[PDB]
Amino acid sequence: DIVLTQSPATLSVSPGERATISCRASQRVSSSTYSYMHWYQQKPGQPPKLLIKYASNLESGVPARFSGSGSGTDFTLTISSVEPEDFATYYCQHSWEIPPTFGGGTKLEIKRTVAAPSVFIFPPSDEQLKSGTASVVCLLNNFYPREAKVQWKVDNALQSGNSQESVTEQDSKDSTYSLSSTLTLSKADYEKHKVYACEVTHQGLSSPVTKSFNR
Amino acid sequence: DIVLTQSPATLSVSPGERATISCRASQRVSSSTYSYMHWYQQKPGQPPKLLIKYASNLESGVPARFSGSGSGTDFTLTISSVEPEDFATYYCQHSWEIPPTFGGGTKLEIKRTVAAPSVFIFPPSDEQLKSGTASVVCLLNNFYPREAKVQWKVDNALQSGNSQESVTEQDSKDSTYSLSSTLTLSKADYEKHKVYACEVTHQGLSSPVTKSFNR
Amino acid sequence: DIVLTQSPATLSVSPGERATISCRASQRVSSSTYSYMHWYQQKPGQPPKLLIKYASNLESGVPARFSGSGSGTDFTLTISSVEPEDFATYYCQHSWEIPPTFGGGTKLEIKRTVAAPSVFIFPPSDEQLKSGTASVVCLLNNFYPREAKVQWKVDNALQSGNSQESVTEQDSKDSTYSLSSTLTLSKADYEKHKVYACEVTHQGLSSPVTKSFNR
Amino acid sequence: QVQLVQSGAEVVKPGASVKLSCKASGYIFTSYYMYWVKQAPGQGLEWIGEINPSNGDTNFNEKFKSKATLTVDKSASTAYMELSSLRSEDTAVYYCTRSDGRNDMDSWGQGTLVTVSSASTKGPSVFPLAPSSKSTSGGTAALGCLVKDYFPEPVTVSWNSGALTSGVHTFPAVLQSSGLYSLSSVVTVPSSSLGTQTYICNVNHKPSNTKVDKKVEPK
Amino acid sequence: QVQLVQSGAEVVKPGASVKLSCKASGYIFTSYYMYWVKQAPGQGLEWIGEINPSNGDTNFNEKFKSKATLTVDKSASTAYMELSSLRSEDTAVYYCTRSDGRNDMDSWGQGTLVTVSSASTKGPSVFPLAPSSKSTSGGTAALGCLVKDYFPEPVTVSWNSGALTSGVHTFPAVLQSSGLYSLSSVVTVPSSSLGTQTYICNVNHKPSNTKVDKKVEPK
Amino acid sequence: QVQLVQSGAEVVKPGASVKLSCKASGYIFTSYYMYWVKQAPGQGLEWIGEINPSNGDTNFNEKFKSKATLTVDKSASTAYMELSSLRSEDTAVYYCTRSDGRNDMDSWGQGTLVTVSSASTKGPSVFPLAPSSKSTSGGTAALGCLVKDYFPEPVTVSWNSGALTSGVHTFPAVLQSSGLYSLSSVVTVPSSSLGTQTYICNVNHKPSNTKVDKKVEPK
Amino acid sequence: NPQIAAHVISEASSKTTSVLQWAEKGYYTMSNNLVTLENGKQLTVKRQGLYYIYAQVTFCSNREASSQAPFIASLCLKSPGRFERILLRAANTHSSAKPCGQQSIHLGGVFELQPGASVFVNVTDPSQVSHGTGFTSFGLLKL
Amino acid sequence: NPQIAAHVISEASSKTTSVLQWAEKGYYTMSNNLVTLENGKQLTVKRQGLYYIYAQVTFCSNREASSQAPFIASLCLKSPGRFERILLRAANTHSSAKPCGQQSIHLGGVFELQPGASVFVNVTDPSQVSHGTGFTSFGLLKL
Amino acid sequence: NPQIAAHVISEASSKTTSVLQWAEKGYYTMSNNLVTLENGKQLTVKRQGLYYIYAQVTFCSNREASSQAPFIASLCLKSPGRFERILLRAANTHSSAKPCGQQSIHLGGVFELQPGASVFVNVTDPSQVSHGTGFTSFGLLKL
Ligand SMILES: [Zn+2]
Ligand SMILES: [Zn+2]
Ligand SMILES: [Zn+2]
Repeated sequence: DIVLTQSPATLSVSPGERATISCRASQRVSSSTYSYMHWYQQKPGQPPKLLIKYASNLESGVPARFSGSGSGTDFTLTISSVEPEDFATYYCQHSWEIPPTFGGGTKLEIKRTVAAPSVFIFPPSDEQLKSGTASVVCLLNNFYPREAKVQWKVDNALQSGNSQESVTEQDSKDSTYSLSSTLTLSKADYEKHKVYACEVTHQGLSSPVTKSFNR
Repeated sequence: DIVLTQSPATLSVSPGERATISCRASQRVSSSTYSYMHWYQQKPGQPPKLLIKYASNLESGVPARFSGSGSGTDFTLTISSVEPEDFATYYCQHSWEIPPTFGGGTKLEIKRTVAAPSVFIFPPSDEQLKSGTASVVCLLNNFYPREAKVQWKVDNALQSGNSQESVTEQDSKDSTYSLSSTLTLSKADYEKHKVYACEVTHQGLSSPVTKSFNR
Repeated sequence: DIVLTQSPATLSVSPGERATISCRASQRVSSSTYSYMHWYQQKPGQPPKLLIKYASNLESGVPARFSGSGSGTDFTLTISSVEPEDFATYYCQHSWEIPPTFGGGTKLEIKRTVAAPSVFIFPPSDEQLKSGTASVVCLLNNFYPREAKVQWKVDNALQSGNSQESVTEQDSKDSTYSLSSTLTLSKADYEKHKVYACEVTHQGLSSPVTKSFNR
Repeated sequence: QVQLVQSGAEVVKPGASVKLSCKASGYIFTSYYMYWVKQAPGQGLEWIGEINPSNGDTNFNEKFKSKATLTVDKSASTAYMELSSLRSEDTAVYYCTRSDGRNDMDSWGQGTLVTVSSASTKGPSVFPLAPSSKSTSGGTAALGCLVKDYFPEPVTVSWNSGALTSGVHTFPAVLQSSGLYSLSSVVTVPSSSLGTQTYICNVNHKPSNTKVDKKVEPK
Repeated sequence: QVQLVQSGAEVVKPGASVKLSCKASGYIFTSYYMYWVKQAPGQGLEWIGEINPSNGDTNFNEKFKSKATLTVDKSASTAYMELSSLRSEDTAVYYCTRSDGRNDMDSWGQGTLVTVSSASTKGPSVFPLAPSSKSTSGGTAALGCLVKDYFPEPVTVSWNSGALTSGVHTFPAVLQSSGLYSLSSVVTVPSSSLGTQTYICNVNHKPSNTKVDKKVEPK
Repeated sequence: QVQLVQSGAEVVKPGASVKLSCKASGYIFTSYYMYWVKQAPGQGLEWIGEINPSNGDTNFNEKFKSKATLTVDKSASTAYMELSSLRSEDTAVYYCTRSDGRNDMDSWGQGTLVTVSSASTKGPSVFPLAPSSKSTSGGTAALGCLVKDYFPEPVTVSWNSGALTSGVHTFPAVLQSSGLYSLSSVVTVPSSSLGTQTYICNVNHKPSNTKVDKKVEPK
Repeated sequence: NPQIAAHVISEASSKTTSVLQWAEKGYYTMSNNLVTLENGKQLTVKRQGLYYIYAQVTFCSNREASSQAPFIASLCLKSPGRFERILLRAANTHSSAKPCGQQSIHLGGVFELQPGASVFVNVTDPSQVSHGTGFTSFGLLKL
Repeated sequence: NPQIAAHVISEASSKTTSVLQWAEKGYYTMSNNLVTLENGKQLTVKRQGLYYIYAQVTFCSNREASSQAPFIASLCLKSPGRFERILLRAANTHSSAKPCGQQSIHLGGVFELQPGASVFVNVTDPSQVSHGTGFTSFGLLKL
Repeated sequence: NPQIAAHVISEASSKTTSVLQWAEKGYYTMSNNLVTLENGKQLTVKRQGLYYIYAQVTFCSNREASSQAPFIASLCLKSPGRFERILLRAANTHSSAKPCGQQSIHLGGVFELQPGASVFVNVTDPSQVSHGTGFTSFGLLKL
């Protein structure tokens, strides 16, 4: 099967900024008259919408900012000047043979100055402990970029087994993220230790902000 | 489709005269061993009779005077010395591809010295006028060759709309033609004019014989 | 069809003797990697047993003495040292095309010193003449090799029409043949003559031994 | 004798359809491709298609792929042609013929006259084409009958119920506009005759039981 | 308008089988190869196979030759996909989409969420994530609800029955081990508020009729 | 053990037809082309044809396209050969054998003796072949029985009901003209014996219940 | 010295024709501009000559479905200044196999092409020729 | 340098054989006397060598009609001083399609021919191979 | 100058694969070691280049017998350091003809092979391809 590699994976541009994504075929897919490459943009919740077909022709209805070029194994798709509606995630995909295959995708994120996250740690709802389960939630509010390490540490014991992160799409107000790492112990294990602490690293933070508490 | 053109269209020969017709392919139809051409003679009322197949072999039964030659795009068929029965019309036809197609035809007419025609004009049967139709018949008797112009003129007005000619096969006695041109007006139109005249031109005639009458 | 000719037709070897038969294709039957020849040994009363396939590979279970070689149109099969069980008849057979065809066969006879035959002539059982048929049997006991001419002569009249020979497989004791030639006349014809005589020629005999009798 | 016997003539109104048959004999039916040739008045010989009778398999001249439908009854040694949605220009004679190796066409049926018209059977009209100074060249006088508007052919025409057969020239029919035919039968007789001699033309249009005897007199 | 309307979401136990449908309209059905694409949580866009609807004819991505069964109802202008022997990793959204000459895939159905799990419908559990010094950066305090173990999505969460919609960040669900989902809805409010102001979260788990209103208080 | 078990011998009148069977076992029946070989008295090994049993598919040696009819019962792991319109030269032993990749023929059934003749079962005739000066080379005398005209084989022959088994040479049968077989069993005994010793041959023709004990005496 | 050959892959198409489309994609062949695939409909040659021409076509259909008559496929040639013309043709009879049963077709043949000559495969119902990889192809090579 | 190839057109025939006839008509090929179509039955080569040989054959028949067994066609070779022999063979099973349903057949394959070699197509029932333009052909080209 | 070509004959086999065997027997072709039939499974080439590749395959089966889906045959290519890949494919729908009805298949097409390239015919159920002389072959010739 042909393998398409897109890049960047995330392109953070501002409205008014020009953005150009690039795709990559594990083999040429353009022959003597056409390049069998097509591009799709896809919004959250929605299915892909064809923008460009055959590497360079706008699908009917796609606005003129959208354009695409390339040949052989490399192709690009570029919006001449991003518009709010444009922020989405884009896929390049061939049709050189069966099975057609899609690129990994590129998220067209909204540029916005860095912003350190404000973390907050919530310890086991007493009511929840009355159920044998103790899960501690750590929360990084309104941060950006999206890259954010969040290590857990129980009684100095650097967690690493099980914790679950969840994130939000850029805020419709500040275009900033908010993630939620949830360490989860057994009422037993929980009652077994003193200090629980989620430690987060992120560009904003001049340095690793740790947030702990003791039962 | 291949197109065969024969010639002459009419070959007038006398019994005892040798006659050779010729056919013509819009393209070669003879390859390395055979020429896919065949000739037929056809009498009035009857279907064609095969005389020669593959350009030069006599069909079974055909008399030896009949013979044929040629190759590629030109072929001939020739009776060594015409006999009464031979007078007929001949078609050459290929079989190089689908659809087989026939030549225009050549009539093998009976030579006989020229003969001017004797024209006679008949004006509307009073009885026929009692029917709203008035048709005037002009008649060229026992003429030859068969080429014969017959223009109609009503009150000096050179007819040209509608008149119908009909001819006979060479006479079994003098081997001469007789044609019948029939102008046809509406009782009205007819009663509308004075002089009706059929004018005939023909080799025999030292000059155009006109035959007119007035109502 | 391909025709395989084996040879010798008879190979008389002694146990402990090495024997090698040869086969022959009317055309090559060996290509660039394999030779489509196979050998079988067949005992009396039994069906062939595969020994070697593809000119040189021992079938599974065939003993190592058995081996074979060749290519193109000539092939051999050779036991490295004959053993009693090995005495049989061997066929070479290809598979180059349809139909596969077998060689004529080679009998792997038991070598044993020559031995003249002892002939004996039996005249018509009086009881058998009471049936209109008179058949005289001549018998060559325990001889070897198997080559043995046996001509019949009635009243000096060298028989030649009808007589039937039958033979036995090498004796289990002396490895020697015994043939039985049976002249057969009509009680009539028989009663019609005086002297009946079977004359046998054979290597052992320093000379043609004749054995006759008179009614 | 190897022979092909085509079916009877057919008169049919436009748009209809007709099914021509041809019965071979005198040879092995299935061993010859049976062709079909159309020849229209004045129009030439045209090949319609071919049918292998052993097979049922066919091949048409594109120009007729729509009009014809070749089929055969191997058993009855017979082929059949079905022309459908007949326009007027479909009128002609349809010949069934045996192809010899699909090359020379060596035997033909009588032919079948398929005439397609809206007109409807009708007797003709007869009109004297009477002698007159205007039809008397030299010592001879021309005279005859004009057999107008009838359908379908043929209208046989005779003079003085047989006796007169000299000088007669009865012309071939000619489909005038409208839908009916019109032929004129003429004869030349000595002028001096018109007096002591009488003449009658006998038009007979069987296709309508029609029959007339016009006494041509020198009006 | 050319449109493709996929079928309703499906929740099924492993091993089972489901039959997705997709109804096209707005164009000639048979003139377009209909594709099928799977896209799994976080997982990308994968082509399953193709079906010419005129035909019945299909073509699969080997990787799915076993899981799918493309079929179509030419008449009802509809295609169907039947995934069988569903493992857990079969969960995702299945899109039906019209290929334009089997190259650019130019129109897609809404998509169908096929979620295959052993779990069985169940309401969530809610837990205050109450403000505390440990959750009060600067003048602001963070607080919210933990909606634990329920199935299947979605569990809608609202604050102070609507009034409160600022500062709320209600996270996406995350299938913890075991079989159920667990999302946390959070909001940041001024610390000084905790006193004069009250806050309640409103979890509503329709798929189980479930509904809870946790009054988050600063324990 | 991989084995093929052919059917019983068959004796049939000319013109008739017989259906040989062969039941394989010890291996996967369908994975091997089953051949059939004829071997006639003195005549060599002839390949008749092949049949893939998985298929039904066959391939014959032109030389037999008419005589044989290969067929198989996949279920009963059995093949069948049907020789029809048997002439006399059709007599022989028919072997069914497993081809190995349709090259080496690696396993054979017992074989089937198909003997086709007009003759009809009949016991033999026995005649002493009595000792005489004419059959007494040196100190030894030759003597034995002539087992004439019987059908079909085999006619077993024994001496002095067993006791005498030395010096016996009982010849192979030989189809004399006419339709019956005729073999002679002979033994050489010491001449000096003919007096004190007696000899009897025991012909036994089961196929006819026949059995005779000829006391050979020195006539 | 310059080998002229071309193997092109079948391509489905919404267009309306009985003349099949072809794409220069997948494992195809196009030795050079001495042979060119134009309009995705035909192969055109610039050099006069003998060429071995072929088209493999498999399709999927039903007995009664379209039923009608057979499925004939034809290799057509269109030389400059000449009317079209048929060189080869294959034809099967729809199977019953529901929804449809595939069947393949193959036609080669050596021909002499005039410079500027151009060939195209045409079938009775493209709506049903098969396009799975490897099924329908078309191509020519010059000797 | 001299190309040797030949494409000849099917030709129906009243004769009695299972060996098919061919004619050097229509859009055919016969590069020269180095290859020659004799007797309208076979193609004969004057130069030893490797050749690509083919025969396209479509026929029209019925299931029960002739029914019997299949319709096999075979490309046969007849080298000088050698018995005949079969090179290729294709075979289908009569369709039901009344009156008859066409079906096509195709066989090629590279072979080495001895000088004087000659090939011929032979089928089970020529009374039913199809001869419509472009249907049944036969030919060879030398490498 | 050196002609590279190869015609090999079908060979039945007890082995277990859907990949068909071939033998260099009967009237076959193998111009030289520039092309070699290895493992009785594929044809391998030593010289890069264009080649006309083909495989004639006839089989005998039944409608319901194996019934299932069609019988598809595929010409596969395996180039060095590349995964396999399908070049051509034909496919028919089992006839009813008891015990089985044969049906033929044919696939050619010009391709460019990398040096070291190797091709193989693969079918759905070899247990039923036909092997009678002349029926199933496979081979390639370089231009
Ligand atoms: Zn003739
Ligand atoms: Zn589109
Ligand atoms: Zn073995």
